[PDB]
Amino acid sequence: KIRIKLRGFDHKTLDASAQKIVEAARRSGAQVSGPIPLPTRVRRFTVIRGPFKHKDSREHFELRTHNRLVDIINPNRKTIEQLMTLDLPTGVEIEIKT
Amino acid sequence: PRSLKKGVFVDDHLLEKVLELNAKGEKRLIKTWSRRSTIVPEMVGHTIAVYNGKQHVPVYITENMVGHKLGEFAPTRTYR
Amino acid sequence: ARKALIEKAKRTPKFKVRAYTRCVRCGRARSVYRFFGLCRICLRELAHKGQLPGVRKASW
Amino acid sequence: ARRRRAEVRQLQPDLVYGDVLVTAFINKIMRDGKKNLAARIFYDACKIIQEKTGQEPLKVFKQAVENVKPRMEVRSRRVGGANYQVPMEVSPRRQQSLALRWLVQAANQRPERRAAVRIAHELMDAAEGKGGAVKKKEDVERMAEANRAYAHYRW
Amino acid sequence: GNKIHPIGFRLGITRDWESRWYAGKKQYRHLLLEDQRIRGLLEKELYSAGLARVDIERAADNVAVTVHVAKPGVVIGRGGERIRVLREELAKLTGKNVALNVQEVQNPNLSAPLVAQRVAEQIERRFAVRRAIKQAVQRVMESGAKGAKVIVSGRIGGAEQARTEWAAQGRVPLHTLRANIDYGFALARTTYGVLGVKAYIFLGEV
Amino acid sequence: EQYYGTGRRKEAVARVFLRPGNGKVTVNGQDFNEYFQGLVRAVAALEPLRAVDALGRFDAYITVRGGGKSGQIDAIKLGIARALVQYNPDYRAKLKPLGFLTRDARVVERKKYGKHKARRAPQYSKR
Amino acid sequence: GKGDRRTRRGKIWRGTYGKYRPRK
RNA sequence: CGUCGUCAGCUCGUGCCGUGAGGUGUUGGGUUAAGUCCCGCAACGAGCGCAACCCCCGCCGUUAGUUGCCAGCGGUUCGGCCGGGCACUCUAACGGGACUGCCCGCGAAAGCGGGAGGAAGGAGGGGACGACGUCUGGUCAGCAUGGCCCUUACGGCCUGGGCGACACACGUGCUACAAUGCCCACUACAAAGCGAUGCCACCCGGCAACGGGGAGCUAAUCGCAAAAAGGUGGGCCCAGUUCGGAUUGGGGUCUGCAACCCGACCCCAUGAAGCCGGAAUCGCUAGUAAUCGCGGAUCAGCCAUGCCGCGGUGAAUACG
Ligand SMILES: [K+]
Ligand SMILES: [K+]
Ligand SMILES: [K+]
Ligand SMILES: [K+]
Ligand SMILES: [K+]
Ligand SMILES: [K+]
Ligand SMILES: [Mg+2]
Ligand SMILES: [Mg+2]
Ligand SMILES: [Mg+2]
Ligand SMILES: [Mg+2]
Ligand SMILES: [Mg+2]
Ligand SMILES: [Mg+2]
Ligand SMILES: [Mg+2]
Ligand SMILES: [Mg+2]
Ligand SMILES: [Mg+2]
Ligand SMILES: [Mg+2]
Ligand SMILES: [Mg+2]
Ligand SMILES: [Mg+2]
Ligand SMILES: [Mg+2]
Ligand SMILES: [Mg+2]
Ligand SMILES: [Mg+2]
Ligand SMILES: [Mg+2]
Ligand SMILES: [Mg+2]
Ligand SMILES: [Mg+2]
Ligand SMILES: [Mg+2]
Ligand SMILES: [Mg+2]
Ligand SMILES: [Mg+2]
Ligand SMILES: [Mg+2]
Ligand SMILES: [Mg+2]
Ligand SMILES: [Mg+2]
Ligand SMILES: [Mg+2]
Ligand SMILES: [Mg+2]
Ligand SMILES: [Mg+2]
Ligand SMILES: [Mg+2]
Ligand SMILES: [Mg+2]
Ligand SMILES: [Mg+2]
Ligand SMILES: [Mg+2]
Ligand SMILES: [Zn+2]
Repeated sequence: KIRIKLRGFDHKTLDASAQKIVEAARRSGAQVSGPIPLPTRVRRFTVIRGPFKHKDSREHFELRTHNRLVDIINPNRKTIEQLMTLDLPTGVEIEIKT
Repeated sequence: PRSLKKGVFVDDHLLEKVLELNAKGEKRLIKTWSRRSTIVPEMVGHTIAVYNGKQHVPVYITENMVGHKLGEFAPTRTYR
Repeated sequence: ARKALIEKAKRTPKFKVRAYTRCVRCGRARSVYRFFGLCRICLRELAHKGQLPGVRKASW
Repeated sequence: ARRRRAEVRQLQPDLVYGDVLVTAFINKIMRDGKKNLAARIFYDACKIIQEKTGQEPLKVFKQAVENVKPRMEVRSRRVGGANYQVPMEVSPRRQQSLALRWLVQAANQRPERRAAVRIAHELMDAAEGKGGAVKKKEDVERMAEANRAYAHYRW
Repeated sequence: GNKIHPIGFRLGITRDWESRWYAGKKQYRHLLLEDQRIRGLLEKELYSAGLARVDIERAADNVAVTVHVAKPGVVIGRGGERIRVLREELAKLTGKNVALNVQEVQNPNLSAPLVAQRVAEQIERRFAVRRAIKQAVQRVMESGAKGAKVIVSGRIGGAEQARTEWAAQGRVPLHTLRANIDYGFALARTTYGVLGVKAYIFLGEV
Repeated sequence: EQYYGTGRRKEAVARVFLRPGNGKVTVNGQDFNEYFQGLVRAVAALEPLRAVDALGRFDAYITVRGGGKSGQIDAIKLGIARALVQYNPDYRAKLKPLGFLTRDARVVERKKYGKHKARRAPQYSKR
Repeated sequence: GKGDRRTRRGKIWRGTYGKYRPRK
């Protein structure tokens, strides 16, 4: 039972490298709570296109933070093997507890 | 409906300068750039020249003036 | 952004209040977003260049 | 409407009399989109048409709408020199739109202190040939026919 | 006076970001000012090498920095001393202490950032604007590409009246998302003023 | 035994479980006329039944969350219509005309810039 | 209405709380 | 970057016509939201543009269960509270589906009218996207840059004032003039967002602003939080009023070194004009207008009634 949370800006750099920390746990541990979605935290920036006046133009910019869960029931010491240090995501950050 | 709180403010440039003029007399004239300082008892009688952003105005101080800020007697804008 | 004014960077402003933000890239005072340190203009330019990670053109 | 012919909207029949015409009137009474408050009003007033009349409110309502419908109205049209008020038939749909718009209008001109009363009395007074609305309808009809001299501007 | 930056308009598809590292509302503005100071001194040095781009990746106190150039033998130095003083600028700047790489460009004539940088230099040396442009397009259009286009601003030839010279071939469907159109803007500080140079290269569709 | 059709409207989701019985409808616990009432509209949500001629045959446990009551009133119009389909599918041939099966796509249009409310544009003088 | 500082709507609109619009 | 203008356009290559500028093509008939497509044609094709490829919203399926449910069984301080389970809602990722395919009619064709099936048709609804060019358009006070000018000052630091001045005039808006209303109480349905010297549960003092204490929260797990209009009950009874909250007096809270000039906020008192606005004039074609409240950016605080967003309720009318 290890709480897992995967955050990122890319919906593939997570959704994908979130199965590596599941398959590499399907055969070395429990069944895992699979990969759990979780709502996104979209931060918007609305700015004026032109550098001077013309305040009715704007153009929008969002920076959405996607989230993932997982959760490996049964703190399998045999799963900690495949995992530990074997992945490929560069634009990701992990937060995990027991 | 004015306010300040529980710790009335006054700039110490004169807070003590003024009280010192009491330690040995009263003196004549004063020059401040703190129109933001409240007026307190020990100032009455004195004559302070507050700056109106351009000059130092001779502001005589009376009992019925305590509590007010000095700026309130040194008008900044010149009109008609 | 006059130079003698980019003096802002002063951990010693004398009074936390006088501590105003400026554009990290241009010195622009107004419209300086906090999540980027950039101003409203720079933010759009760079986002266009792709240098602002995650930052994308939002439409809905 | 430059391109099409603009089809007409269909309205969900009344949640009571199961009549569309009623909903139309309800919407004219509506204001700021408060359709609930709007609906109430027509209903309370709808009740007040009884215990004042042994007749069904709907029959009263539907016949008021009828006496307020204008069969002729005068429309403008410049013909070199100025504008000539040209009389002409009123389409079956505008008649209805006008009739209802007028009722709510006259109704709200009444002195009765509360809404439902006003719609109620205007409904009634209208049903028997009198009231603000019918007046309007007759001023209009009188306008047309008072300009028979410009009838040859058909259109 | 319109048109979305062809890159920014595609960041989602047929085009990935330069700096691709994650951060939080407290780090982000910091891990950013950095990349800028990076590309900052990075670009004022590797100029002659001809840098068509500068990627960046992070995981924690680690930074990729896959510098894309066409003349690597300029970032290497005498057998390999350049890359030394350089990775010295890295740690002395970003105390994060991180790697560094180099990626050669397979034909610096399919990377607008250069095609444009080229014309810019030619212009800065008093070349013939309408000719350079005319050629550059031909060069780009010659080594592959399904279309291309170059655009120089005004003061063309120290002219007192600013103008704008054209030139473009093949296709350059700026309105198509699945375009994949590299874009590069080259400046051009000259004696009389400044000239902007944009370059568009259409490298296949889907 | 049981029947269940979802149903949505203007961002409102309604769970509608029809179960043979009297016909007393529940909504988030409260009685039908307890979650509504005061809303001349409501009565329409149960129109699906009236059409097929149900009412006296089905009871109904309903869940409702998201948006506003008149919206919910409509999502429920689908539940009681979709669930009423699982029961007898020969009913679809009676709700098609009435359109109770049609989801209402009509939704709030995005607030655009330069404008005050998506379409309502600011006013100008020109003098 | 929304302009009356001493009313419910007055406080809602002005986004504040107080005697006339208690924080529950 | 604004602008005609999301307008249906602007061109090219070769051929053909013309001494030539140029023309044909791009004209014409049909059709379309469209130089959209069809047919015709000394033209045959092509580029920029239109459309499509992207995002959101409608229906469905797959994959996944610290968010949902007696759907379903058992416990219940009867709160999804606990066991429990992922059917449902939902969350976010992939994919399905609409093409005039499908049926009758008109048609040379494109396509037009109508129906059936379907959650949805015929561009389903809303965005991103805006050609060759125009206006010596806007910005050298965002930034960049040629020339020009100042270099004990046209540079620099600071304290204070000013940008907040007021006989007047205009624009954009806010709140209204009220009974389809205002007030008080009670009771109910939302979406999108933000939160570490941050949002602040709950508790105590205060009429209150707020102060003291303090749980939880790296935040589908806690907080901002109340949604408001609505529903129910009571009050007011047509009055410049229980309409309307300007102005002014007094007391006080709070941020900040400091609120005179010049902050917001609470409470008492005051309680203005305004009875729906001349000539004239603006927006909007559907979930739109109208109406109701909610969040955020900037930010110590705030002069936001502004701006960029969210959802509730929900019209009229378009002959032409
Ligand atoms: K306008
Ligand atoms: K109002
Ligand atoms: K034609
Ligand atoms: K569409
Ligand atoms: K010009
Ligand atoms: K009026
Ligand atoms: Mg400068
Ligand atoms: Mg400040
Ligand atoms: Mg700033
Ligand atoms: Mg020279
Ligand atoms: Mg709205
Ligand atoms: Mg009042
Ligand atoms: Mg009030
Ligand atoms: Mg404009
Ligand atoms: Mg168009
Ligand atoms: Mg010839
Ligand atoms: Mg030609
Ligand atoms: Mg030709
Ligand atoms: Mg021609
Ligand atoms: Mg022609
Ligand atoms: Mg075309
Ligand atoms: Mg499904
Ligand atoms: Mg056909
Ligand atoms: Mg035929
Ligand atoms: Mg397009
Ligand atoms: Mg000019
Ligand atoms: Mg000018
Ligand atoms: Mg000003
Ligand atoms: Mg005005
Ligand atoms: Mg208390
Ligand atoms: Mg009452
Ligand atoms: Mg009053
Ligand atoms: Mg009155
Ligand atoms: Mg207007
Ligand atoms: Mg703020
Ligand atoms: Mg103010
Ligand atoms: Mg607000
Ligand atoms: Zn800047």
